[PDB]
Amino acid sequence: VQLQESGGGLVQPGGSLRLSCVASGSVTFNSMGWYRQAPGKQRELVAQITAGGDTHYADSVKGRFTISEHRGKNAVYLEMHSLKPEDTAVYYCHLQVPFLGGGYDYWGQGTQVTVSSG
Amino acid sequence: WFHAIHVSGTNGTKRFDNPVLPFNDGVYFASTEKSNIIRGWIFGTTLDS
Ligand SMILES: *[C@@H]1O[C@H](CO)[C@@H](O)[C@H](O)[C@H]1NC(C)=O
Repeated sequence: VQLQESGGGLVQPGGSLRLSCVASGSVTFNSMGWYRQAPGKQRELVAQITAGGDTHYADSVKGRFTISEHRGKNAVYLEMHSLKPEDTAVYYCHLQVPFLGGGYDYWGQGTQVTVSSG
Repeated sequence: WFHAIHVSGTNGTKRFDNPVLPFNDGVYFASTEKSNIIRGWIFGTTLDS
């Protein structure tokens, strides 16, 4: 249970949503990341933010996506831009809480953000 | 106390120490290591099919 995740909403193409993997308290991790998953498709990586500051981006996401951590509120911020309908998916927040040397991400509690003109 | 690779011989013995311990009302497991040799646990009653 522990970590609780929420945020985001339905938008239209061309808009921008500043979604956040809002946590519930101060947490420890080494590489925070966000996923997506559409029905009939597997989960695909979107972005990666580590404790050091490395920012990994997938092929379809450079030039439009920014990641910022707010250690004051202990939450990363997941801000999309130039949104297109292909981005509609079951968004996940995989965590890097250490577990036997790292693992057991909390992506199961996801958010529902749909990009469509109607 | 369980030392993982028990070295009984002075030159060196290379056998593991993983006895099938009981699980009564929960356990407290603490591990001290430096190269991630502890990889998990298996739980059950008879540990068979
Ligand atoms: C959350 O709840 C609000 C108010 O009930 C609702 O307008 C919204 O559609 C719900 N879902 C999301 C993703 O915000």
